[PDB]
Amino acid sequence: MPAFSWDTVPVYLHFGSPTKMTNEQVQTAARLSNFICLEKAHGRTTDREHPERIAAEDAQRIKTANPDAKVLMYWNTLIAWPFTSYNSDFAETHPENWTLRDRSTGEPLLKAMHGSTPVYQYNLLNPDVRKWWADTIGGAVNEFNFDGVFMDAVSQSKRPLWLQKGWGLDKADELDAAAVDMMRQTKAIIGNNRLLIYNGFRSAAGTEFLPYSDGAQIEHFDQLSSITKEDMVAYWKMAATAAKDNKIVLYKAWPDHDINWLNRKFMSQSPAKKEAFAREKITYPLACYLIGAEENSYFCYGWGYGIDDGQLVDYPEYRKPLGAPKSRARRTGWIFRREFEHANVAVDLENRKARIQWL
Repeated sequence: MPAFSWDTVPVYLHFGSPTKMTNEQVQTAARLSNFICLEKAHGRTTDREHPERIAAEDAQRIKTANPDAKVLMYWNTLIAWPFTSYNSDFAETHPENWTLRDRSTGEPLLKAMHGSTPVYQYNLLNPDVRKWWADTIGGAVNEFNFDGVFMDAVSQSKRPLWLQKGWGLDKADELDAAAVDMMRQTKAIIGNNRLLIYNGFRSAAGTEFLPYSDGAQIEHFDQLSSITKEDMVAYWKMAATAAKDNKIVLYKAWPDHDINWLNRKFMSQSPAKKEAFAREKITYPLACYLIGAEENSYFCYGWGYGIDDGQLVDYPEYRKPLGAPKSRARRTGWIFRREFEHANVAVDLENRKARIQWL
């Protein structure tokens, strides 16, 4: 478990840089956070053959600057992102039944094309694939001395199109059992001194995987598919349930609805303008996180997952004294309030207004 403290807002970072990080980037990440994940294509420009080695070197540099930092390696439940050497030419260098394929034609069902390189998807119903998956990421975690795995896309195998065209319409529950088997085999390799965090809670997955893992991410915290006050309350409920089991919950927050790396109008503004916007809009998502925050929960804030997408910004809210919560949040209508040793928090979910009173 990462060192957790209520002294200030617990910050989680989740980003990737195509090039090996600069000394300044490493230093900035290390002072902001004790809990970091490097993304799927980190270092792909610096070492296109073995970018996992660049992620490893940058993880070690971060921990040289912050010995308390835990750094997770990215790995995807379903998608063989062809960035690391492990997934290069995946469908071509393994048996036909290791790849997800159209049941009528036998041609691979792809997540995407990266340039001219196909992005294949694993046949999660093949036990040899599940073993290889756990052996591969577990081996990499141990070899490079990462502190755990960020297990992405735990439920994306159940997308209707893959069930109709690939798995068979009757496989959804078997796919859940496949994911569970994958986490169990991975935990057996990376151990209980390391972390398995899966993505994640979605108001199409929930807490059902927590018995086999160490925590989960809320990727759409007030964003995309989950943008209502009812979705917020549901996430707080899942997070409180997770906290009872001593599990980690990572909140990926966003400046406002539609403010993300896919919004072209926003992403075209100057870096100075984007940061100023994000600085001014952190109060509402941060307040929402504080309403439901429990021990071992973390806050991640930005408009994207690139290293320049707002996560390495020094937000003043991260250095003000917070202190332990005095009680769980209380509710009056759609107004939630909570007291911390050094702050009072209030959010109006119906009107999307919030106030953090720093004492």
